[PDB]
Order: sequence, then structure tokens, then C-alpha cells
Amino acid sequence: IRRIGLVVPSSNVTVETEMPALLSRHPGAEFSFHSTRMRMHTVSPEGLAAMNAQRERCVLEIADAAPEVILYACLVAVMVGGPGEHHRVESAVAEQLATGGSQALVRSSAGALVEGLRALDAQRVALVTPYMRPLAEKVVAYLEAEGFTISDWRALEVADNTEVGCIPGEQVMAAARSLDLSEVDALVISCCVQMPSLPLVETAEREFGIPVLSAATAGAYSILRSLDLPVAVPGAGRLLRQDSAV
Amino acid sequence: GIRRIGLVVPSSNVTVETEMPALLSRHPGAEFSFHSTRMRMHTVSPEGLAAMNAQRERCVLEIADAAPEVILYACLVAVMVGGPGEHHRVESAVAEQLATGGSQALVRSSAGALVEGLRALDAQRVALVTPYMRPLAEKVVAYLEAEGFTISDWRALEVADNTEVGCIPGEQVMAAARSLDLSEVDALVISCCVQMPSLPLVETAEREFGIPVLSAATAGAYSILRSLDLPVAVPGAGRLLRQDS
Ligand SMILES: [Ca+2]
Repeated sequence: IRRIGLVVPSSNVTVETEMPALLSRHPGAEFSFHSTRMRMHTVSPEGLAAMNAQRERCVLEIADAAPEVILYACLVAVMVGGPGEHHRVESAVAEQLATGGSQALVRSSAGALVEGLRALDAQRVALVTPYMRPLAEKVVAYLEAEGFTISDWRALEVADNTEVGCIPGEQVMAAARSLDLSEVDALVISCCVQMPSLPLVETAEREFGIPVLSAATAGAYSILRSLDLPVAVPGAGRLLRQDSAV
Repeated sequence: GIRRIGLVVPSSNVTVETEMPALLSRHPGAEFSFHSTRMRMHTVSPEGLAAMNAQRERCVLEIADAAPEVILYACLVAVMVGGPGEHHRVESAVAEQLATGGSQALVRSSAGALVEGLRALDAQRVALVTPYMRPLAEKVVAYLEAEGFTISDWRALEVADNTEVGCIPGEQVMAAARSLDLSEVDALVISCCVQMPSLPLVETAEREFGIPVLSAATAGAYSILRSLDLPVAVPGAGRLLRQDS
């Protein structure tokens, strides 16, 4: 049993749901999940700001559980900091654990997404997101700093975090179908930790004929690579079954 | 046996072609050949920089022709002036040019190799020496900050002529090192520029400062080795270049 530490916005309900679910289809490894929450309700530069300020407390709480990896699941709070903020966040967290002899590895949803995209050899990218436009635009800037080209994106503009957790798959699929994907390497069908997408990932891949992924499947990828386990997890798109194919 | 390295250099750049073979012919397990094409530039300003960069595609066909095993785009400041993550885009563009027309040569840029080498060292807190004008020096800093490094101090020698840069004494570079505070620093980038001479200074720097030092040239040397899947074991220049021994 591998203990995974989750740092999540208090109103987030989708990471604690999707991570266990797909990681339970792993061929030989078994996992357990352990959360600490940072208070946020409205996804705004101010909502993000007050949340992010709680990190120090959360890291301390979750390290008490001695997990093998900690996933800092606050994706948009990282990216609103702009170019390479996931490095300085992951670093800050590592530094903090180093103060107390924790052995935990660190990954973030922002890092993982970059990792999944690079694992795909993706250059041209499209994304679907529930954010307001100004925020959607920040996610896009951040990705372009990582070398990707955002050809097309969609922002459903749903600011209340609770409501984001309730976006139906059909709203998400429709936005995805409105996209021009002809010149696109990968579709990030959920660029948000909160917006559900899991039951969609595999089907979208089949329909669109290009790799599909989300913050969650990419988190699951990062996690698996960090614990040296086979990425051979079925039904969550090609990203997650790289070692079954090569 | 002999591994064909490609160099795409600024026309007035002199150091890359001196240092890259200097250190790389010090490998006990492989020998190398160097070959280049030139993008004209005389003034290291946003103007000349852009007009140099516009020459990339011609340069890259020219060198493909020789069929290098790796093509080093040899510009650092010319890459970093174009914004966070520019090296990815430039490498991608070159790479795509090559495949479009046969060549399988691997692609690396100094800017890239710099980060790769900082990262292989496990550096977070970095100090640096540059020849540049401050406005470009700050751009190089911003670029490295977006790559997740903390630039805790830097010197900027402020020498706009690329020829002046190359004629740059070890009196000056070594002096700047000693200038910077390094009591929190993990790695020295003793020269951020592929034009500014640094090498004789470098292996000593480490033994002097107790810390991993490097430069674009050495960092590009490291990156080349890794790309060619050769052991990194090159003398006289930092653990970075001798970390497999
Ligand atoms: Ca990067």
C-alpha cells in the first residue's frame, strides 16, 4: 500500500474522487489517500490568493501522515503565479519538509500536466477549462512558457468551485467538439482539478483520434512515474497505458 | 567512431569553436568533429539579435548537409530574449526543419543545455556572470526564473560588441565571481554567454568556492554527451562534466 498525500482546495471534491478511481485499476499496486484542505470557494485571483497562503499549515498536516508522495492538487492557484511557479511551489514544499525529516516526494497538478504533455511528445495543444476568461488566459500563458502552443481553448466561465464540480460530461464534451483539433497533438479535456472528466477521457480519445488527458490522469501519471510503477492502467487514455504499448 | 557535432553560431562568435572542442577532445572514450554555419550578427542588441535569428532556417539546411549527430543551436542570449520557454520553441522549429528534410540529428540549444545542466546538478539557488547589457542581463535572469531557479545575485559586464566580449580577460570574469555573495548559492554560472571566454577559470572555481561551477559552453558539453549517450567524464571542468566516474 502506497500512501499518497493530497493537498486540495477545501471545496474540491473531484481529485479525492478521480485519483482513487483510476489508480484502483492499476495492475499490481494498491493505494491509499490522505487529504489536507485549504479553504477556497470562488475561483478568483483573490480566492486563489487566500487559499495559497495556507500551504505552510497543510504541508505540516499531511507530512504527519508520512506519505510516499504529496500531490499539491491546487492547479489554478499555481498557474495564476505565472511562468514556472510550480517549480517554486514544489520547491517551497520540499524545503519545508526538509525542515522536519519527511521523506515524501512532491508533485503538483501543474507540474504533472506539463509531464503528461511531454510524455505524449505534445507540442500543439488544445484545452477545455471551466475557468473565467482572465483565468483561462493565465493557464494559457503558463503553458506557452513551458514550450507548448495553445492552438485553441474554451473557458466555460463557471466561477463557483462547487458548481464546477457539477459540470456534466456532455457540457464538457460539447466544448471539446467545438474545438478545431486538426493540427493538435493532445487535448486536455479537463485543465481543472475540480471539473469532472474521467468517464470521458477514454471515449474522447476514441472519437478525436488524438491523445486526451486531464489534470487528474496526468497527476496519476506523475504519481506512478515517481514511485517507479508501470504505467499500465487501462481505460484512462494512452497516457496511462504507455508501458502496455511499449 | 568520430561523432559529428553541428554548430549554428553567430558569425562573430569565436569562443564556442574554441572551448567546445577544447573540453570535448578531453574525453577518453570518444572523439569528436565540429562543423558550423554562421548567422551574421555584430551587435548583441534586440535589433541584431532578431536579424540573426531570422537566418536560422538557411543555417540549418546548410548544416543538415554535413549530417551532424547533434546540432547545437549556440545562442544563449539570442534565445532568452524571446521570452520564457523560447528554447523549446526554437529547438522544436529546428527539429521540424531537419525531419522535413532527412536529417536525424538531435537538437540542443545553449539556453537549453544551461537549464539541463543546472538541473543535473540539483541547483535551485543560482548565481551568474554575464557580459551583457543589463536590460538583456535581466531578461536572462527572468528566463531562468521561469525555469524555476532563484537568481540570488548576478553581475553584468555591459559590453555590447560581440567582438569586445570574446576579447574578455579572465581578470574580469574571475573578479565578478568573487564579487557575488555565494553563501546560499548551489551553483555558479561563471559565464552565461557562449561568446565570453570562461574555461581556464572553471575547474579551479569549484575547488576555490566549494560549489559546482559551470558555463553555457560546459553545460552544452554536458548536454551533448548526454544526447550522444556517452558517459559524462571530461577532465578539468567540474563534477557536472565528470559525474560518471
Ligand atoms: Ca520548463
